[PDB]
Amino acid sequence: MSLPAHLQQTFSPEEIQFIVENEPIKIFPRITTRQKIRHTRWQLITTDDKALNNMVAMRSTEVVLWIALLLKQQSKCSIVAPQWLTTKELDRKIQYEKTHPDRFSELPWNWLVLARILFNKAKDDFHDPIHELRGKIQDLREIRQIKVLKGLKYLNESHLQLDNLSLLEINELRPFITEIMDKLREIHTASLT
Amino acid sequence: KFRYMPFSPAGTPFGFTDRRYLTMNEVGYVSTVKNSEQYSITVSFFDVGRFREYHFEDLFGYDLCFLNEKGTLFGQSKTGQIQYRPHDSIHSNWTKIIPLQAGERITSVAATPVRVIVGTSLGYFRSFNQFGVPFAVEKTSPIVALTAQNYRVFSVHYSQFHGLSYSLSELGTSSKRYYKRECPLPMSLPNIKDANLDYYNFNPMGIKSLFFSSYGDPCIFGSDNTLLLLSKWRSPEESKWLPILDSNMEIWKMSGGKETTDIHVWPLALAYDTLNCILVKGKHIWPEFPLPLPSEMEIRMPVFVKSKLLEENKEIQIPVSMAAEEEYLRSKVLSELLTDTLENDGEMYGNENEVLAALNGAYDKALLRLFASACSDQNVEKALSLAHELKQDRALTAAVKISERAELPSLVKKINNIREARYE
Amino acid sequence: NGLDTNNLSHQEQEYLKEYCDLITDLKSGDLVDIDLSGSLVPPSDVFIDVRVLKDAGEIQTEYGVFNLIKDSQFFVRQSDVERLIQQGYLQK
Amino acid sequence: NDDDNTEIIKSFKNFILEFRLDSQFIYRDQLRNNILVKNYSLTVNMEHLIGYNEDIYKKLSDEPSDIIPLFETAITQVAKRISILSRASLPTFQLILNSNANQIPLRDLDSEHVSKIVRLSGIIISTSVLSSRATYLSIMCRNCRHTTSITINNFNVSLPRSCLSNCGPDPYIIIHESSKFIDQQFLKLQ
Amino acid sequence: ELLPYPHQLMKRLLNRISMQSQLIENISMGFLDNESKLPLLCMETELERLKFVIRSYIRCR
Amino acid sequence: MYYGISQFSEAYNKILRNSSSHSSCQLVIFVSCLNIDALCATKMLSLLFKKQLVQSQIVPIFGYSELRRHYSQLDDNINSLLLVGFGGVIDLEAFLEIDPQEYVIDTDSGEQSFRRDIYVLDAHRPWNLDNIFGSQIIQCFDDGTVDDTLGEQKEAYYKLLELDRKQRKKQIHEYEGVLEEYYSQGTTVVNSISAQIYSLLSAIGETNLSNLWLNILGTTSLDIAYAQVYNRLYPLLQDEVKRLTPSSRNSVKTPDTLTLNIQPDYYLFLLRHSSLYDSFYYSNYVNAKLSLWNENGKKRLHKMFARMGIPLSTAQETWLYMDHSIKRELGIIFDKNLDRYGLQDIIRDGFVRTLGYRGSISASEFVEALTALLEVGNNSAQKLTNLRKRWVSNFWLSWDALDDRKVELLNRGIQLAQDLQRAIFNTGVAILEKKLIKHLRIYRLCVLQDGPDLDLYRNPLTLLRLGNWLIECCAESEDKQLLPMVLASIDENTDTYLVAGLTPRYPRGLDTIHTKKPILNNFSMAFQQITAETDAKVRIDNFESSIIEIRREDLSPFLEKLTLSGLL
Ligand SMILES: [Zn+2]
Repeated sequence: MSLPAHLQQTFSPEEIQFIVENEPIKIFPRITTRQKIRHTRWQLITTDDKALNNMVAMRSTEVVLWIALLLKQQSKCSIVAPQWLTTKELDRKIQYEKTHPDRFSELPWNWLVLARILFNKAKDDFHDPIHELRGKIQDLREIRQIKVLKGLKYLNESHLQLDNLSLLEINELRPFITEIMDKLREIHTASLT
Repeated sequence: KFRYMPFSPAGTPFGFTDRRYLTMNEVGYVSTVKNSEQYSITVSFFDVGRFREYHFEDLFGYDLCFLNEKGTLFGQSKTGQIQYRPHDSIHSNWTKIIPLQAGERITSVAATPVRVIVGTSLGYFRSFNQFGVPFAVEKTSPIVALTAQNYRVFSVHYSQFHGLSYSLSELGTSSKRYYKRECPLPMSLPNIKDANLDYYNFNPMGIKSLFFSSYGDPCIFGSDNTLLLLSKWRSPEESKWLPILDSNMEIWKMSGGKETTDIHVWPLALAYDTLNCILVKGKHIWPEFPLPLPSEMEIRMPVFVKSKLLEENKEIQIPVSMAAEEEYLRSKVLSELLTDTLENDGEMYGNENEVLAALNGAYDKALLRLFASACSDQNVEKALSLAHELKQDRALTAAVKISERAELPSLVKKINNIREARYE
Repeated sequence: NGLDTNNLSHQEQEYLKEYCDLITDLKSGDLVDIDLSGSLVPPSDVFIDVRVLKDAGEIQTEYGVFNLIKDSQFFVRQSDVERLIQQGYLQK
Repeated sequence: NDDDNTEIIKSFKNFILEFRLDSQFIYRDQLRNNILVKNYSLTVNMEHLIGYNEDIYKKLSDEPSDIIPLFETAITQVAKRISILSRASLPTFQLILNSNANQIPLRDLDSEHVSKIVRLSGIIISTSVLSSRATYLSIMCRNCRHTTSITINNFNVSLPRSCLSNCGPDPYIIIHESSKFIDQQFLKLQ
Repeated sequence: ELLPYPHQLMKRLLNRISMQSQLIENISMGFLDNESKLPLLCMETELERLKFVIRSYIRCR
Repeated sequence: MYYGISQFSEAYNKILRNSSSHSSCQLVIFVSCLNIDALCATKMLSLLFKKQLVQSQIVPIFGYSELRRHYSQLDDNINSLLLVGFGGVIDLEAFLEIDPQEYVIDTDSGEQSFRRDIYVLDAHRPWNLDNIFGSQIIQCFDDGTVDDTLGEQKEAYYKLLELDRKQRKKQIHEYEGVLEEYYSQGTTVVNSISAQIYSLLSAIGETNLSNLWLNILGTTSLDIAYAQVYNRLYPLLQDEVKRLTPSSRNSVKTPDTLTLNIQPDYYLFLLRHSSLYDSFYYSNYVNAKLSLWNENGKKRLHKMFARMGIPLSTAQETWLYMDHSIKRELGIIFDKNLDRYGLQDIIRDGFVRTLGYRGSISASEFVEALTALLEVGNNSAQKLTNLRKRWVSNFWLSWDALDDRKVELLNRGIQLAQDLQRAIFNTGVAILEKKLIKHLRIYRLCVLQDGPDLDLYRNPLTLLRLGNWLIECCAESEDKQLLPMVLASIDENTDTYLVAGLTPRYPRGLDTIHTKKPILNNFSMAFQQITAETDAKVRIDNFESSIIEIRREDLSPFLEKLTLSGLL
């Protein structure tokens, strides 16, 4: 069959990765492609090409994440840390979480995956002590998982409202939640005449 | 009394460490490290594509370094040794020692793609060629800094008696032109903490750095931490320094109104409309060997009353009127300089024409916000003056429409007369 | 197959043969540009270093040739050698 | 004194919450999982503790009897912090160790090893049956009726003889109902 | 359920993919004949990713 | 001369200009396995090319014949060949029988060019003058040795080549004698190939902490044999360490915190990963000083530990589990009484990598573990092929070990090193008690026929380890003059003795007027001359010519010619 079973009703972490890389990101080029008014060109299709042919050294700009990672694999690019990825921001989110146990924080839908990617291949850029950032991310993960369990306590046929749950967590919990809801609905419907 | 010390743009002292940045700029940064007497000089280029990193050990202990795409100008003040190292490497690192009289200490070194410049504590300006062939020696007011961008050389002539002075000149391959000569430089010297003094020991003048603009307008950042740009530098008659940033105010702004201290903008180079500089959030105003990622901040006309913002806040809120005025002034000055450069030096990138067009648009629309503000005040005369400055007649249609929406028939009539006059 | 017959019933064997024919029909023609039989794993890595798990001699490539020599390592773009990896010749 | 004990507890808490290899807080995750299966107990590798900071390991070796309870208290606090939302109970956690260092033959053991963390091996000859050990006690004072309790550890105490709010030589008594106990086996090794 | 196959989208995408691959081959021929390959690598990866997405969708349906 | 140090960057740029094409890989890197520094150099080059994103291939090799056959199967598409630690002295053009005309293309014009490019990094010393001068397809990254020592050799070579009769004789014989004098001299590695590659990276500005660590490892591995080279290079590596050292000092230890700091690297064995007692018990220098091989040496070792005031029990405890007090005061302990026992030379400051909380490792211990992994990582011609296949697998295993992620492999290598070291020690003590060493007056022959450890000794590096330990003990033994040392090991499966010719060496600490002179190794030349004279089957294919094989019955006749040989 054209699709493996494990892919039948969800996305593996790799697909989540890919969809994340589809996003853009601040970067500081170490090259100046922009040709002076006084040559190989990108000419992409799925993303912008205007910026790429206008790279200027040490000039912030946006590029799709995967291109940024490709360059970062080379010494020719530097990945700018997203603002939300900052000790101040993480601490604020943690405090909000503790303040509102019922609700989740408004982290970027792709915060976990993005943080992991940057940590793996962008340790240099991170201004703050990388270890502290990893620890705070882990703490956020723990808190969100606890709140996930608390919400699960109230699993019901009618509906669910995850709100600010991150995409990675959503993919993680998709099978269990969906199946449980399906069985509960089946039971209740069977009860219906 | 004042002490004359070697200086390089955006340089950093050794401090307690054994390694310091000899200098840094858009092209790159060169940092040296003590190594068993012999010093290890490392030359780092920002643009990896343009050039290649290389590190050499300096027995002379050169403290003065100048960086430019063509090469580097390493020199030791106490010895008078000056060594040039062409980046291309096609040509050997020609080297020579200048005549240093008793107490004559090299204040700074300037590199020109064709000529070479050396400044001394005694003000003995010295000119050598790209291969080191001497050109001439001149006595002038002691030069503390020797910024040199392309063929434009900007020098800071200071003396205990002549005071603060600067000379702007573009030697060029020929037709050497002196835009200004030791004119008084309107900058504020530091007040006379331990790190601050040590930097002053490492930088008596307190110049955070010195460089030209992206397009090549002279840029200065004194201990006041205010970036001053010489508006109309190409024309001495209208030449004037304009404070395009007051780093302290901007930091207090982005800090959420908080009076942060550790933050220290380390001026690196001024991009157009944006300053490339490192925010050293530490006791040492200068950065550390593991140089962090340079930060970019847009220029800001300093017209924010901190009291107004504090009253608003009690994330900083800015009145739409005071904001609009600031954007008005910023766009005005930016368009001025942009047009000057475009007509005087063309454009290295064609986008500048469209940038200036959009800037004129933003200028007119800022006049329009302030026009609406005046109309709400019923100051139809002030609003009329505002519309008078309006550059675009289509924006003038917008303005007359605003006056109609502001219920100012006298205003509307005035702006209609303005429509006709501009049509004339 | 797109890339134990005894266990299969002759009807099952015929059906499997027909299914292979159908798949090759699909990948041939419109949509040929993409290789439906290709891996469903996203191509995260542009370049991958590979050690030949089993020596099989030199092999051809669109613009090159790979010499498969036991305990020899290659640094080549993943896409080019993905089929060989699926064939088990190449490691990592 | 109590400040130094709190400092040691904080150090162990930091070790648990910070000790990371590659990109995984192995001990944080292990604790979270063990809680998730209600197995309120943690296993720690000695080498890891040394790597985090030799000082804590050495202090543990010096006075295991007292250091270990503090470490278990730290484990309990970390478990509460990671498993129960703050400003929104768990039992004392068992701490498990693995030195993997040089062994000491059973015969060689002597006074020298007293109170020292020993590492050895053998064959278990027999196993006793589990008995009760009072982790926590509920205590009534016999005459003035003053309530109280004791939290005892299985290392290195007796019912207080003083009234603490003459009342008597040992007016305190155990209330088995409110008290809490654990299991304790006895094994013999050759 | 199976969603209505957005014919036009895939038609245009496949046309773009075909022409992109062809012009990439042209650049390859030129290389065989600045010369920085970084944009070439970006092309190769972009085509790989797009083809992967299309293949995933096709196999799923 | 052919490619001097200054022009390494230019040669690298040429290599790029030739083989740089994403379309296909035109760069092949032949590497001779069984050489730590060679492996480090190859890894450094691999990383460099990875940065340059130039597709290439790695070819482990064990013997010259293997290299020949591999070149035979080469494809014309490949234009760049990198030879790591092999071929420097041989006439590769002759050995590979490369015809310039076969590869000549685009010669024009006073210019020349060829379709392929053979780059050689084999820094032994006796450079093949034809390779240096005669060949152009051959490229040799020379350390300047030619331009500093072979200038007269260059003149003589160019004169002889120029000659194409009393005057003819009066010149040709002197030039031939000059060339022969440059020949007939034993091989002796000149400098770390890793050092050359690190210098090249510095030229390309690619230097980073990892590259410096790799160079350190290569040089440290080279140390044991050519200690003088390690001494010469040590200041440079220390300089680079300081250069790349971060500004932050005493930064709080964190998992991400990684440092490469210089501090006392006591000249012992697996100190950090073995009990102090064991480390001393197997430190070649220690045994040589105290003759630990004899039981009286063990008694003296106990006496020394008592003098240290260290409980022996503690000395046998795992190093990671030492008491903090001893673990820190060991510096003073060594400062005291080391001279009393004459072991003061053990004290040595050296590079010591560390990372996060996982622990620390000395470059010496790291290279030791790497060698152990290289050695024990896992129809007669087929048997030899399978053995060399195991060696190649160990080579790739060490390559993997180089990565930090695979700390498990490094630990496995550490345990293997411990086991091999103890086995070597036991075999050496048994040999010395057996008095198998025979004073032949041309060498101290010691043939091996005992079963145990013989299987291990089939590996050339294992035999080298045993012989190195023996040579340490002998050199420390002042009674023994620096006689050439001969080792042979019969392989029952092949019924061949693994003959190894091991040069002598002045005491490690020895650094007087003598010891300065390098005792070149004529074992290889003597073996080759005897083999040519005789017909006893042997295998000079091994890149390390000093190591050769011979039939169980061809040994003693070959040994008889060897003692008869005057070349030694
Ligand atoms: Zn009482």
